[PDB]
Amino acid sequence: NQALLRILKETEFKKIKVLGSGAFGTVYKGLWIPEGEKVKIPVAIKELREATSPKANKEILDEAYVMASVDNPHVCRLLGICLTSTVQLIMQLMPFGCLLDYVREHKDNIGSQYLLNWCVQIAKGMNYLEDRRLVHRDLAARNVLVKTPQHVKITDFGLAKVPIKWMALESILHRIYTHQSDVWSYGVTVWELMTFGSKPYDGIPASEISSILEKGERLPQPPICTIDVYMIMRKCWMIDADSRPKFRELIIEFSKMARDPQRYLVIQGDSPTDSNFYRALMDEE
Amino acid sequence: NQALLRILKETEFKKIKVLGSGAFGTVYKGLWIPEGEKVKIPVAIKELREATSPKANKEILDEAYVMASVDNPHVCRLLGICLTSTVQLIMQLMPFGCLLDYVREHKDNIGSQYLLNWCVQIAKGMNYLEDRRLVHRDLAARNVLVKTPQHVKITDFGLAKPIKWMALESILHRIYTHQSDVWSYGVTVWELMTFGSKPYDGIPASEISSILEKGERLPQPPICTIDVYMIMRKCWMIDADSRPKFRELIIEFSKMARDPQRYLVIQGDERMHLPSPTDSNFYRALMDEEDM
Ligand SMILES: */C=C\C(=O)Nc1cc(Nc2nccc(-c3c[nH]c4ccccc34)n2)c(OC)cc1N(C)CCN(C)C
Ligand SMILES: */C=C\C(=O)Nc1cc(Nc2nccc(-c3c[nH]c4ccccc34)n2)c(OC)cc1N(C)CCN(C)C
Repeated sequence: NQALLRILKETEFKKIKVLGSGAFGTVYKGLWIPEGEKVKIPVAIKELREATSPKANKEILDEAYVMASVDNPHVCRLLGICLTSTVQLIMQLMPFGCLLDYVREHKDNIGSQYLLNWCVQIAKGMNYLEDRRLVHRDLAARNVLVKTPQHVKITDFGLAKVPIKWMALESILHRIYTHQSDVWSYGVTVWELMTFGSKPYDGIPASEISSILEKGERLPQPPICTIDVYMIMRKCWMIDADSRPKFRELIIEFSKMARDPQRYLVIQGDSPTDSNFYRALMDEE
Repeated sequence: NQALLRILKETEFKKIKVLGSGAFGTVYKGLWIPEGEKVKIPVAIKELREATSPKANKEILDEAYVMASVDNPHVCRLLGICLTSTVQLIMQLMPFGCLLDYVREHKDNIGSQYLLNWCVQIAKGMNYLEDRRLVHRDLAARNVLVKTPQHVKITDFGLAKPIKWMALESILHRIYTHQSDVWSYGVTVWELMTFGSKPYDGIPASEISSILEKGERLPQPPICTIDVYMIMRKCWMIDADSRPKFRELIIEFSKMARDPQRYLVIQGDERMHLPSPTDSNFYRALMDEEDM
């Protein structure tokens, strides 16, 4: 339990290069130097934006034990924390980056097998989070990290210290966050993957998204998506939260589609060797 | 089978720094650059010193498929191969280096639990090779790599195509069996417990078979109780069938590893210790996710 979160000193790790930023702070590639050893181990470090208070630290640290306890192949685990003026969180470095940048850079030479399997894995990770009674609140393609092209993982859930175009209507109007609002964001996340990282509702300011949603408008059908896949997305954006699919169902339906991917995605152009190769070098779990 | 060995292009990996040299060539720290991606993945690359023909390459490929097939937490697997004028072999990079160098450089901070656990793991890897009917032929502390200080893996077997680590029958008649590997295992354990001392330091290699036939053996390491040295001595019996099996060495060093200060007497053993579960989880999540 308590063996899952390592407390680090300033002196045993260094930030070397900035990787990104989130609403919580900046993400760095760092190097961990085990005390008394001579190696330097790549890590990712999340520096919280504000210098935090001892009441926040006690809430942060005890919540860090929960984040350090998530045990699922498609959810990133927190590994360590360092409490300086600003709090630093240490997790595994994913050299491929987020799925959003990955799908933009491979814009039309990703096949249906990868796209559908990513949807299965994200649904698997979210369902686990639901099983642990954890609401993500910010599911998006930028918050799915690529461990290998064949293996993606959810990150950056937790902490209560806005992404309007991913949020369920009830989150926009009332700031209600449930697993069923995570389902809405999952639907948006699936659409991002199917459009290869297009910006949702391009041309509409965030301040007007709830008006168009109340009027019944939704993200359009991606060109490569059959109506089978689109109906699942549209069901994720129902106004009634309880009519939306559950993540456990999304696992099943998308697993079914992944067995005949060319039937459910019309992508123009549709080995153990390379999977075993990737697993040996990057992905032994 | 043929799916465990990736055939690489020259243009998808780069040698960046020389790590050391061996009998079959030079080993580099390198970078693997997957086609069409932007990432650079650290690897180890071994370039063969001598330049081989296409028919030599076919036999090399036949063994590279065997080397790519080893699936064990304590044996290094060949991952890929590139067929240049000199053949390049690609495997996982072990940032901690080889155990011989590690034990020399960290000798004043290595406690009994580490030494005994290394012995267990090397025997496990050798027992796997024996189960695969693969004779190592060159087991030594230099050919055991440190993935982490808690996890070592045997390397650089599968060569065929080091007098002071060899069984007598290997020196005299070039007989290599799993039981001659056991003798080399005994010498490797002696290397660890002496923190990387050179065996028979100052004795010319050509005269080693003489002293072995006359019954001389490596001395009891200062930190070893007689229990540990008796095992080493049983590894160096002239009758190969009388030496212990790797299966038995897993068991005996495991028993000792459950009470490590009873079997190794190290000055300072109490102020050193293995990592807490916290430090083990942290290590594995960052560097070592395999089963073990
Ligand atoms: C889409 C943004 C992105 O993630 N980019 C990115 C990511 C990583 N690796 C990584 N590893 C562990 C955690 C995280 C992480 C967690 N939360 C966030 C929030 C924002 C960004 C990253 C986050 N990321 C990279 O590793 C090298 C690189 C990378 N990029 C694309 C950096 C920019 N290039 C041009 C150098
Ligand atoms: C004792 C020699 C040694 O292995 N040194 C070493 C090794 C690695 N990593 C590594 N990874 C995969 C394969 C090999 C390997 C296989 N055969 C050989 C033969 C010679 C050298 C290496 C070989 N090695 C290192 O990773 C950074 C470093 C390293 N060194 C140079 C340790 C010396 N320093 C710590 C002073």
